[PDB]
Amino acid sequence: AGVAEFNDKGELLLPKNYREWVMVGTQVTPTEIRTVYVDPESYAHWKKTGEFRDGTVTVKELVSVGDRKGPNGYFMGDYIGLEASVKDSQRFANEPGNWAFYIFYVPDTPLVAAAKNLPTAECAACHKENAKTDMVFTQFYPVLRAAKATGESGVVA
Amino acid sequence: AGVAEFNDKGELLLPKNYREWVMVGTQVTPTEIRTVYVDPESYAHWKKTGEFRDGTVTVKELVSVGDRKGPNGYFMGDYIGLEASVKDSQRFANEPGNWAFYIFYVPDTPLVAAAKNLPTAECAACHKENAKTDMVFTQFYPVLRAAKATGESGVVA
Ligand code: HEC
Ligand code: HEC
Repeated sequence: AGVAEFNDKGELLLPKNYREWVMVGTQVTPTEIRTVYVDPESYAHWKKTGEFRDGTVTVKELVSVGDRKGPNGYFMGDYIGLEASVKDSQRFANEPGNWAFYIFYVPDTPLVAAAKNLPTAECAACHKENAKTDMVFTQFYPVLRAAKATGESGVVA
Repeated sequence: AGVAEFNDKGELLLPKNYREWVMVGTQVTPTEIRTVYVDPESYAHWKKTGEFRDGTVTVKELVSVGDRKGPNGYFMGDYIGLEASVKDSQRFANEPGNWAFYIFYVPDTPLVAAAKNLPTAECAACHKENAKTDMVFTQFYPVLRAAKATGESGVVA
């Protein structure tokens, strides 16, 4: 259905060019910035329906923080991690909300080309317990809010 | 050439669906988060050349900061401002680097549907004095760095 690619053993392959996807929110930990992307076709469907289609892929990219002085602030430093989630009613028929969760790398677990779906206690439990909308933390993603509430991807006069 | 649209009097119209463009960096002021977008065709050209094509449009979107407690962090709150820049060797033949700068709204100047190019002392002066690359602060935008240095829009194994 969606953009997710899996190898023969069912592991999720590193999404390609996900930084060209739709950035839906950015968060800061008071040390790290996190950037969240939704693949463009799933975002288009969201705009029309306020729902995550079957096949939806999200990516959370982790960065350290750079310090700017003049001409003061913080900015995205080095890439230090990458997580993803994939919704698939068929492939993940037996997972909560049909979502699978993945780590490609974090402060040292080295990068893998392909990732295995993680146990529910590790990832899905928190999401299904706390996320506003279908196991995604849309309460923190104002791009999605404006898209769902108004069909827009930007301010309109 | 590019995606910029101008009205009859030469004012820049609010870009449409710019939140679907390529987010190249996010910055935090220690109070505000700023999100920076480059239109997809100009980003594609950047990937191939490490240069900003004639017609390049950038957008800087300003947000207040929300506070997350559990299950601690900061996230993008309310939209509070929007600036843009446009490179055009023909239309802005007489501007530094051929870039024009714009405010659509900020903490109260109300939103305009169309914006007039701002004086160089107000905007272009700082950019041309301090920005790393052709009046854009690419020193702070790691998406562009990885795209220029490696042709990639994401981590590759
Ligand atoms: C962000 C996240 C995302 C982005 C998409 C989404 O579902 O919102 C993914 C793909 C992911 N994480 Fe999850 N996570 C939590 C919260 C509050 C946010 C948004 C706020 C922010 O980024 O600052 C998330 C919450 C939690 C959590 C609470 C105790 C747990 C244990 C996890 N997340 C665990 C995981 C994963 C296990 C390694 C994993 C692959 C995640 N999250 C993916
Ligand atoms: C960010 C900005 C952007 C994003 C594209 C880019 O050229 O990098 C635009 C379109 C824009 N501003 Fe500029 N600005 C400055 C810096 C350091 C950054 C990136 C870091 C961050 O966001 O935290 C910018 C610097 C300055 C500055 C230094 C004294 C001045 C006076 C300005 N900027 C002024 C303006 C504008 C006048 C109202 C205007 C429309 C801008 N910037 C647009």
